[PDB]
Amino acid sequence: PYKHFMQKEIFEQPDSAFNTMRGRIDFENCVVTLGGLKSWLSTIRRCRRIIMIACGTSYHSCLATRSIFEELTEIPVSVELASDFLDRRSPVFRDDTCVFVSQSGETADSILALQYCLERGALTVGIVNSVGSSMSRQTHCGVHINAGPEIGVASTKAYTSQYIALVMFALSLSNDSISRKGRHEEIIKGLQKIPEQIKQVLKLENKIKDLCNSSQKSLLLLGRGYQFATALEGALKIKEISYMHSEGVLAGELLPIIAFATRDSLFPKVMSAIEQVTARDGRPIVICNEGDVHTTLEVPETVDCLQGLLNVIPLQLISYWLAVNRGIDVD
Amino acid sequence: PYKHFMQKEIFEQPDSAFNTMRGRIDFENCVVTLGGLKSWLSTIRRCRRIIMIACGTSYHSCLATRSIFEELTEIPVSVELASDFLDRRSPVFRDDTCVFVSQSGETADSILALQYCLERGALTVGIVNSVGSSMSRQTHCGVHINAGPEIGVASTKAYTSQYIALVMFALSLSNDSISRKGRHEEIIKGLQKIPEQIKQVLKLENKIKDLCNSSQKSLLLLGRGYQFATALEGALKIKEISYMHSEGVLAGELEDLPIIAFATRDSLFPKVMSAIEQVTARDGRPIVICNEGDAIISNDKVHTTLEVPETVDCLQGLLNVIPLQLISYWLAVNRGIDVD
Amino acid sequence: PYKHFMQKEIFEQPDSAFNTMRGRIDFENCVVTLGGLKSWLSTIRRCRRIIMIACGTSYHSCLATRSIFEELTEIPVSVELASDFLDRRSPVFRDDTCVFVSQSGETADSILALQYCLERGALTVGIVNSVGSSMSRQTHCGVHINAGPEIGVASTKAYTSQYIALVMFALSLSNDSISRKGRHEEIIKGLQKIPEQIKQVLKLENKIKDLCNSSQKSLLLLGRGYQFATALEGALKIKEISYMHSEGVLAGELEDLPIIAFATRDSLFPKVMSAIEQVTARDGRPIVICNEGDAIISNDKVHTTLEVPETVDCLQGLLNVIPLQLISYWLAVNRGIDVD
Amino acid sequence: PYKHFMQKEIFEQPDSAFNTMRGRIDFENCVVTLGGLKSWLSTIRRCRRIIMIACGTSYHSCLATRSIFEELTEIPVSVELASDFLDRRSPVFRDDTCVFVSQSGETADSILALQYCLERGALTVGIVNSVGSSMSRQTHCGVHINAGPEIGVASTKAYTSQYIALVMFALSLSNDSISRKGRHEEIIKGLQKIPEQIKQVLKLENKIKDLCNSSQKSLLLLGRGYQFATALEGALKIKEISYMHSEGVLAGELLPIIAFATRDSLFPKVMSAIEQVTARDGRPIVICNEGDVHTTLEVPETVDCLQGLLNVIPLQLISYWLAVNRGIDVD
Ligand SMILES: O=P(O)(O)OC[C@H]1O[C@H](O)[C@H](O)[C@@H](O)[C@@H]1O
Ligand SMILES: O=P(O)(O)OC[C@H]1O[C@H](O)[C@H](O)[C@@H](O)[C@@H]1O
Ligand SMILES: O=P(O)(O)OC[C@H]1O[C@H](O)[C@H](O)[C@@H](O)[C@@H]1O
Ligand SMILES: O=P(O)(O)OC[C@H]1O[C@H](O)[C@H](O)[C@@H](O)[C@@H]1O
Ligand SMILES: [Cl-]
Ligand SMILES: [Cl-]
Ligand SMILES: [Cl-]
Ligand SMILES: [Cl-]
Repeated sequence: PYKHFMQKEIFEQPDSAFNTMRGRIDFENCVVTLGGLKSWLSTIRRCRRIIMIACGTSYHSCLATRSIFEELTEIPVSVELASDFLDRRSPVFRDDTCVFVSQSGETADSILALQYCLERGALTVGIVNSVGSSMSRQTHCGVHINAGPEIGVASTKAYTSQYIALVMFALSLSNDSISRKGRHEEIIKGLQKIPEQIKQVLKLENKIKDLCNSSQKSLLLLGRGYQFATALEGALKIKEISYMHSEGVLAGELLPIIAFATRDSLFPKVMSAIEQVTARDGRPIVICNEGDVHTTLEVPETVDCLQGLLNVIPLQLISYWLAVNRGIDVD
Repeated sequence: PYKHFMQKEIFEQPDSAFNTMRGRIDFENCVVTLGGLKSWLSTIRRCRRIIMIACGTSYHSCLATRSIFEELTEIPVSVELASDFLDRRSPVFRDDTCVFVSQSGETADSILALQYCLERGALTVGIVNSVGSSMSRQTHCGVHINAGPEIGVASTKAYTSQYIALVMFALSLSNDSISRKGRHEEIIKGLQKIPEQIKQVLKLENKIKDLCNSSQKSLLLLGRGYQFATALEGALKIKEISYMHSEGVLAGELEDLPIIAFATRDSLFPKVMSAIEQVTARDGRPIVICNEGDAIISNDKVHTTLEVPETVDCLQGLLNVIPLQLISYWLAVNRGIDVD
Repeated sequence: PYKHFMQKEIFEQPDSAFNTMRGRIDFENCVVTLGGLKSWLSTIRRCRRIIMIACGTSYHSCLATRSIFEELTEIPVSVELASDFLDRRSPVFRDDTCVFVSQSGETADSILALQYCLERGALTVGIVNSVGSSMSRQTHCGVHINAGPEIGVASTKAYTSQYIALVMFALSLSNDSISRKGRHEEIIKGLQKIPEQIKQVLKLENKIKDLCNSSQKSLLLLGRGYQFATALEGALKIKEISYMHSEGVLAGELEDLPIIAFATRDSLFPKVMSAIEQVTARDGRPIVICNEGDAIISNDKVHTTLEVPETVDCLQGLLNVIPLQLISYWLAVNRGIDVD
Repeated sequence: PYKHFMQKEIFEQPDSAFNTMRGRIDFENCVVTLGGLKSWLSTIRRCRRIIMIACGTSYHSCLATRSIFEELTEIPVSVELASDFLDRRSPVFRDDTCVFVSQSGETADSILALQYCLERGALTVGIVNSVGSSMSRQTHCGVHINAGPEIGVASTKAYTSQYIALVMFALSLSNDSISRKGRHEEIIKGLQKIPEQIKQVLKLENKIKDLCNSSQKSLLLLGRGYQFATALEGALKIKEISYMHSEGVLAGELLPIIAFATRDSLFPKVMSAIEQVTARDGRPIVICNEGDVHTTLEVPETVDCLQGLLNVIPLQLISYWLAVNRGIDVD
């Protein structure tokens, strides 16, 4: 029913999303349960800093979750791209926890970093889609993102799944706080919804195809805060997928312009950023939540730290359709 | 005797830079004296981590030094964007040390963060040029890069001085390590060489002029390693000053316009090489900033080459950046635009 | 209606104790409110370690709670002697939290340490009874056990209140843990039972009197576990008040005099048992402080038995200690000595 | 030439002392080199706290060195008696380093703690006299105190050796500081001397025997600060060895009275403590350094943190001679 293995597994995303969660997340009393680390959480809760080492899309899932990780656990969280992390030979110690987010679980510069980390005493955690990958083997432990065999060039379904995992992670770390308890369920009750919210984004597919007639070599993702990671990812996409040139940037430190203005990332600074383009007159594309010279794509409103999950879909849909329109093997 | 103020203060650098070190560093016996911190140092030494909070160019000085703070001190160092950091509401604590870096001292978002960090118990440090700045009042302690009064519309000299500052900051903290004195005296000496070395790069002004006639709409700077800050820096200079578009990218990550490329020996990796290959293979001419006497392109291919002195790796950025100011200035002149 | 002030304030305890908790703890919904710390708490939570600095009896309240602070908070807790700590010049830092415990607030060595810790950047907390005390001024924050004005020559009520204090201190810090609410509500409830339970022990005054006629020159108190603070406490009471000699020892470590022995169920280990055996085997009579209804000695052997209510383990010490005050008082009376 | 295996190896102490040091300590440029941890120091220098778990004499070596350890490394150092440490079930984590000082390397409550520690994630370090003892086996690493087979009931030679090891340890941790560099050599140059300084204490042996005619069931060790550990050890001795009753206590928080008044531990508080007994009139025994109703035993003056090493010898000598005079198997 879909002409590309990239396209099916963009739509796979309602399921891939829930598979990520099934069993591990308990929605009625709110207990997330990652047996993958039942053995090491104790240690992590009490650890110096958590360092995120990842690549391509996996790097963007780290950005996208950093924010909520940190709030949820109060720990120095930081996100390092493995290629770089190596060049810089960051010092790392025994108190440190090193979380590696992989789809493949085979990425070279990751594995290198993993080794470096390992031989340097740090504790290691894999966040891997793949079964019995290298990473899987060498890590002290780590979650299996439990998505479904990814088979398109692009890390489409993988992304959102990782994102969810990463969250479930942050929750399970932080599961012994009465003060967070409120915000714990919120997110969880909201996670339950995420999968069907995914389907309702996949209806804009029609309006998105539509939008692919006025576009021409370029595109800018205009994000801030939570929806920053989404901007950069959307950017990675267009490039990686459509062999056009996108560049995600942070709203207004300052011509087809995607600008996320979902409520979770609606700053005056994003505001004036758009207001500033509307006066220039080039039609920007405004992603945001139902009921708010341009065009605007709706996305149902979720708990802000899950908001990134939805907003990225239109991004995949566009990028896919930008490569259909150019007759390119998307697989 | 220059046509713009901003052009002036670029050549102010082999001087602003000297004064930034002047009397704060001893070259005979290789120690570094930063008065302001004098009563907070051993404190900063024993601390959990360092968050550097900054804006525009100040963010980049922090990036360029980030690698080296870590190296010297082994304190975890995070570089943060003033505006952004705030939006996140990152949890901050007593054990924390928050270096605030400003040329001005009055940047709005920088301040709310200084207040924020202050509100939450953290130790606050202020690295500024400006005198009386809101910052330097409310910061627990701090330093004045002390480079002069900047009259150009963006941070040229300030960047480099800030840089220098941050580095002496990084040296101060690591002064009690015997297995470092080697690379300490490595760094401090090469520091002393900096200003004159700036001068050989300023001579490179002519070549840079002529380049601007073969460059227009958007520019790719390319960097990895130490020179990955300078990439986003030139990207910013170009972006702000010359009112073109630019973007620095991490090299070897993944039609026919300019390509600045940094192949100084601190930042030469295979991926920086491949980076070039495919560009020289798409038969397009890059501009290769790199050390005097370097066959970076099998020379049969067309490409300019800007030529820079070779210094201590973590210092190189201070040089690599000048040609990119010089570039970002003349383009703005050529484009008619008043660089003040 | 008592013959000495000190005797008075012992029976003041089921009251001084109530006031120490009074309005600072909610029994319906099991949370604990300590005003003073209110703006320093989440800070104390995220901190490296806790050094408790104290003298005489105040040192012992800190010991008795040390086990339980750790348990509740998982912050590393070190108990230190004011005088000694100073002599060592222990290195202290910003991340540090230094609980100073005083009944008086003006103990000389306690102060120099508060200054010392202050001089060196550490967070300083003041747990005192006294109002206006030098301490409570200069401490960053702190609490008043708020137990009353102590007119006896040594710390009876104060100890127990201090204790209580420290515990509520320990509860406050661990209030945000869901896997603790169980033992929290365990502790807070048993706290509410404390004062009356004091009363059953004060009834034990008669028995204690008669004991003093079968006891003289030097006394061995014996303890391990929770009750190892109470050991050195009675050792001190006896030492100071009754002007005998005493010494508490950790039980089961390795001619014919008195032996106090604590066999309450918090502090019952094999080594506490063997401890007894060999003493009951040397055919000498111990005095076994322990819970009502306990065959601690196969009863055929001669030995008194003081009888104490059974409470939450970390609280037990508050009870076990009274009989030892009662002892240390009457001996001093009998010995003629003016206990004020 | 000595009538007891306890007595020989009290005198063995010049040699046992230097054997502890040979090769590992380099006296001319001042490098202490413990290959036993060449593999873990990196980690220890950077670790949360160091916890000392020991027994009998081994506990007292920890006290005796705590002081200089802490000054030399600035780390939370703490000394826990294993029996207790267990009862209290102290929480302990991955950042933590746990140093176990054993002569035997077989002590039960130690081994237990070691296990506890281990199964709780902490890093473990043995400080063991014995070759291939249990401790030896289970530790991440640890020094071999390299004394000589101890064969008397008492931990005589063992003590001082441990003490030295413990120091060499603290040094090697702290070996990368320019500010300490001064105080580093001082101690080292002073360590060189320690062994012969030992011999000159062993001449008081004559005067000590002598002193064992006025003594009678008791004895108090009166120490403060550095010489506190020595007081408690001297106390352990008399009891353990002579089946008399000693009780080491800290100077003056207030009748044959040993009071250490070596220069390293000469406080006004020790002062008034003695001055206070001289007025009572009972002849106290004053240990101190050559040239300063009582009796007084000389002990050459060493670098204060090594001072404890000497002062303990007269203590052994007395305790030995208190058990010769009572016709007790000292072996
Ligand atoms: O997602 P992996 O398997 O860890 O690899 C990371 C990245 O590796 C490369 O950068 C690819 O271009 C991406 O598809 C991918 O995001
Ligand atoms: O923090 P400072 O000293 O005011 O300067 C840093 C930046 O401040 C602002 O954010 C400017 O827009 C930037 O162009 C500038 O580089
Ligand atoms: O610290 P505080 O409140 O003055 O009281 C503790 C001790 O202070 C002094 O050191 C007294 O000599 C002790 O007997 C007393 O117990
Ligand atoms: O010194 P070890 O072998 O670790 O055992 C510790 C102690 O064990 C017991 O307590 C002995 O009585 C002592 O001889 C010894 O000091
Ligand atoms: Cl899992
Ligand atoms: Cl300065
Ligand atoms: Cl209060
Ligand atoms: Cl060794």
